[PDB]
Amino acid sequence: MSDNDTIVAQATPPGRGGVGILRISGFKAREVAETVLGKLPKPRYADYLPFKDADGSVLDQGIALWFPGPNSFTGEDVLELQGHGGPVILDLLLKRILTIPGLRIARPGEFSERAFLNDKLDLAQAEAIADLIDASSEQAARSALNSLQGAFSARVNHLVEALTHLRIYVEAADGKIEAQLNDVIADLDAVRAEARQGSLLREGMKVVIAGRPNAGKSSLLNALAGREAAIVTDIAGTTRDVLREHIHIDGMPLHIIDTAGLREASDEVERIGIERAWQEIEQADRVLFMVDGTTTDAVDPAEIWPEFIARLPAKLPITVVRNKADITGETLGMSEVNGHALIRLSARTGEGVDVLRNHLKQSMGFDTNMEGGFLARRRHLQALEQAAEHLQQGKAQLLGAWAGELLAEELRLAQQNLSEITGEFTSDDLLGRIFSSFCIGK
Amino acid sequence: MSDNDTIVAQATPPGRGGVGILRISGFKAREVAETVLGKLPKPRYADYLPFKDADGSVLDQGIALWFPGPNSFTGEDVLELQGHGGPVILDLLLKRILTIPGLRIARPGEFSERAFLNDKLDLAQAEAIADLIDASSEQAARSALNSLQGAFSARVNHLVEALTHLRIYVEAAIDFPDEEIDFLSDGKIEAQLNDVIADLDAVRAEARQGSLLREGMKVVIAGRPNAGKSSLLNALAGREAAIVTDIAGTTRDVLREHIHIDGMPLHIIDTAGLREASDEVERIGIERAWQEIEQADRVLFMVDGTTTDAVDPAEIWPEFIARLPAKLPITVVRNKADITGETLGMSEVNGHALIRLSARTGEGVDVLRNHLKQSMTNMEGGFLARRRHLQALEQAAEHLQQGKAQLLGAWAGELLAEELRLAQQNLSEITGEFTSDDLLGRIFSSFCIGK
Ligand SMILES: Nc1nc2c(ncn2[C@@H]2O[C@H](COP(=O)(O)OP(=O)(O)NP(=O)(O)O)[C@@H](O)[C@H]2O)c(=O)[nH]1
Ligand SMILES: Nc1nc2c(ncn2[C@@H]2O[C@H](COP(=O)(O)OP(=O)(O)NP(=O)(O)O)[C@@H](O)[C@H]2O)c(=O)[nH]1
Repeated sequence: MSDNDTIVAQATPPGRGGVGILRISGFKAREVAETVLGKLPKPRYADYLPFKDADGSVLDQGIALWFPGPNSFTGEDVLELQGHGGPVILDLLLKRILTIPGLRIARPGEFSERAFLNDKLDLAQAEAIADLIDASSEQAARSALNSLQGAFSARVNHLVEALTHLRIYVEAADGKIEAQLNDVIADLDAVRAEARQGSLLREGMKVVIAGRPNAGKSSLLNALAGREAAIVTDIAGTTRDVLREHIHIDGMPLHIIDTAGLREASDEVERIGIERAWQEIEQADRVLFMVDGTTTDAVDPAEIWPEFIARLPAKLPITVVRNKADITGETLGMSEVNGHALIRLSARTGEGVDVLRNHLKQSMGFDTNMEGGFLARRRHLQALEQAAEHLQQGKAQLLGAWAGELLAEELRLAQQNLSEITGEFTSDDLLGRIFSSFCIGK
Repeated sequence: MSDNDTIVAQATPPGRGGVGILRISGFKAREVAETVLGKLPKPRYADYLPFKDADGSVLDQGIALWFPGPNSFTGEDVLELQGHGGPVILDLLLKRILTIPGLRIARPGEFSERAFLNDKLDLAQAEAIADLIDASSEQAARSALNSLQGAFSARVNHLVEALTHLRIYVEAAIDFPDEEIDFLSDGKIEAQLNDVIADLDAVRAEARQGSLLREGMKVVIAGRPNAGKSSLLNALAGREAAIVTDIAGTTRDVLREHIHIDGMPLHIIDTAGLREASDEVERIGIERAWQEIEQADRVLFMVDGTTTDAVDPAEIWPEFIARLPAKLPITVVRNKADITGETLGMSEVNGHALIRLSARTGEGVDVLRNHLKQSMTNMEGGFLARRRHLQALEQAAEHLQQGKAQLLGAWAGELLAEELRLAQQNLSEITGEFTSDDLLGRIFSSFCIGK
């Protein structure tokens, strides 16, 4: 919002606790400090003093900190008033603070917003502030913090400076220059691949368990979860609603999706559930097939049920799992039929769940070989796509038409797209939309 | 566990926030100060420095305040660390802190005790302190029942039982070496020890895979079939979750969704409409929903406006009110107001919320959201609760290791019994208390010692 307008916001999560901290920043911070305290303590001093109400009655007691700019989180004069984790007194204090003219509850991201407006840090580091306050896995949290340290900004600045030097080479105008044009491409491709591996643990992937009713997909999902996830019984059509479960096999996220058994039933609800499952199959990154071993010995996908193979689009990895393999006595392990993985295991007994977990871990591109790395965003991937497209078009134009002006224009556009994440060229609308998603008071 | 113990705890409430506070009070305070920050900043100064680990990496960056006694909250060596309100990062930092020898996690409202008995806090509010401790302790006890609630609370049992059995066969032939019990005193004892160790790893590997905790406060929406439960859940979630139809008992399996409200997390629970079940699936789903109801935290009972104008929850369906736990807060959602036309808003009936809303269109949703946030949830939500279990089980494996190492030397059973007793004492913090008299009773019931 308005930079000149002083703002106040609650920092600590709502509820009750030992300390409820209020953060105020703006040009009215000193006047509000006098109004609520009647004095200005030494900056960066943990002073124990009471809080003063408008009528003069003691509002509360705590720790008051005064941080004159620019040696603060935002660079302006910021008052950090820590009291107690009492929401009622916090409400009264916030009302008193808002009473004074010139104060207003800043919109979410304003604390990051203004700090970004003063060029404290890279723009994408602002989003890096998020994705860490609310994570899902320990590995994801560590990667988000490492990114918050600011390595991605280093890589982006190096790439942009190399692109600027190449653009200069154009303006000023060897083979080594082409070798550099290609090795910068190689390093950018490697960093983009690592980023693709990044943000992969922000959601992991989607795996669809597909099979007929009276199969045990509900049971397999239940065993993977390790709790009582769903209802298991011999009644046909055991599950109708789409079931989603977020789990981590080993330091990695993933969403396992259950579905109703594929059969034609007069039930409208069952038909809707089948429709939902067929909708979700395409979105999923991977699909597994569960078929009873006793029902049919066929392992090729066509024999089991020729309809599903035809219906499912190609280019999607698929695996077949032989549930109830204990009754059949089949050797438990990993095999391949028609080029697709085939596992055997029994849900109720739990045998073969470990091999299923190992297959899920290994099949998806990931491993513990590389640590630290980086966590990226969809917008980052789109910007990388556009930059790579521009670079490829520029190189093709050079090779074929030898158009120096066209190559220079393509290189400049690619550099601008790459710097879009840095925010030098990004418009204010994108910054505002990104900052709005942040929680209030951040 | 003297009053001089240095304790580490979290001050900020659980959930999402921009700042997290960890406070340590005790003799080892300075030790922790040097262990985490690798130095001691200026006292009562807003120093700035990131948090480092043993490997040398950074776990968080924030503000550290060091307050030597007696001018502090508890009048002792107090350390305050402020960083980012991330549950995962907070858990990592707490795990880093706890590894130091002689440290332990604080009990419910221990800092109130420390700051009260040191005369650093006023004396008038004795009753207020008496309640502030009890409420936190009760909430902590209520938690940790979700920590040990799945397959994870299936190996530890095994473990403990195995240990008990071993102890029964190791202590007995130290107290009754005059009966005919054919004790296993031969070397095979160590063999029976090995499996116990091999069992513990399994437990330590059980919680490393599965669900993802998903801290928050539980809310349940329930009523009779076709009462708007699906519509209410879909509206609250903001995305389609369950099918919406007029068929009785459309949904048969419980559904769980997660939603944040201005930094306060909440978990919406959908269950099949309550009624008499003529099907195995329906009856089992009704039982599951009923069982989930008791463990819930907040409950919104469906009251269809079309069905009747009754407002009192007891009159609408007294049996559910009677079956409900007394402490369980209850709210009343008069569904289908848009058709009935009853004015939207917030009201009170016999002290319980009564809210008429239009679920089919979204009328009155903001009122329910306002009531939900205004309702409150102290601490001990999830991660910390399971940290206690992962710590108690942690400081038993080393005792078993050191006890087993003894057997390699002269076979002295007294030291083995001491180590096993210490290990079982540590394990008792998870399941329950196992006094010596219980071991004696099991020995009596297992053998024909008699007299
Ligand atoms: N012993 C054993 N039991 C199994 C095996 N596969 C499935 N079951 C049993 O199948 C029973 C019925 O579960 P059910 O509700 O049909 O699961 P479902 O997944 O809903 N069936 P469907 O996959 O067709 O949807 C469970 O109690 C489970 O123990 C197996 O390999 N071994
Ligand atoms: N006219 C009207 N209908 C409503 C309103 N709120 C909910 N409903 C109806 O309530 C019905 C509830 O049935 P359904 O969607 O199956 O969900 P449910 O309430 O969980 N029923 P069940 O327990 O049988 O699964 C919905 O189909 C919806 O049309 C409302 O405000 N007005």
